Amino acid sequence: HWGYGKHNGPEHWHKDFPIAKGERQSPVDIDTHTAKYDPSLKPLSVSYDQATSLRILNNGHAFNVEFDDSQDKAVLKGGPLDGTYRLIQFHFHWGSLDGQGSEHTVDKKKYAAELHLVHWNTKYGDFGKAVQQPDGLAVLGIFLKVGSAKPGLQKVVDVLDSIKTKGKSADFTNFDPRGLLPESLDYWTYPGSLTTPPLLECVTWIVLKEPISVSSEQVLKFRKLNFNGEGEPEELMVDNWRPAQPLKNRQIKASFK
Ligand SMILES: NS(=O)(=O)/N=C1\NCc2ccccc2N1
Ligand SMILES: [Zn+2]
Repeated sequence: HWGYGKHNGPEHWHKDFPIAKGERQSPVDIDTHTAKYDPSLKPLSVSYDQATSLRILNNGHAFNVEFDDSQDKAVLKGGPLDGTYRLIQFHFHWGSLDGQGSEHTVDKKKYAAELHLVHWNTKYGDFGKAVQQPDGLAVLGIFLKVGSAKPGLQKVVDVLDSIKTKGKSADFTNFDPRGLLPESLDYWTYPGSLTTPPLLECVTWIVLKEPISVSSEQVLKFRKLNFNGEGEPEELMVDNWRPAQPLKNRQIKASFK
């Protein structure tokens, strides 16, 4: 089954998921000089004050923090988006070393990690129907660099010891995702895909320009997670990122001049 190793990683995914070679795959390199400021982009609106987190799960590929999405609690609106997109989960991608780990790159620069806040378009009723639509999803991507600790991340770091292996979960109520955001909401946007199988081309990507800083100790704890299940040989959960894919017939737009 798919993963990030030499025998099941990104270069192999196309055999089971032919869309891997499609026309709007993600991630991409963001060439900052070619991206064009779009004065038509409406203001972006991140409304996370009523977010209701539920649980944290090691799914064998990353860890997901899951939210109650049965009502408009935590939503993303504005920017390139029409209507309202509900937060369903967030997760990260990260490296074995601080010099890699992000999926998107900025003028070919790799960050140490990348946070994905995944949202679905409420016009389609449920996530499963949304991922059959070209405008079904919006993912807010945030780069992580190593420097000072991010206080709003520490509650995540401290629960990781309880979900070390694939299939383990833990209660994760009362987590506030506002604590994961940088100061600025300046962003780049483009149409793309999920970056893990099934690689569905449903996503409006919104990638923030400003990274958050996390401490070396915080990212080191990500790297102590395991891809394997309990009782199986230990394989550290590191380098769970897909590299940049061809931009093809797309333009990246900037919200800022
Ligand atoms: N890295 S990503 O683009 O968020 N990929 C994702 N997100 C959420 C999801 C849900 C179900 C199946 C696959 C995926 N893949
Ligand atoms: Zn992701």
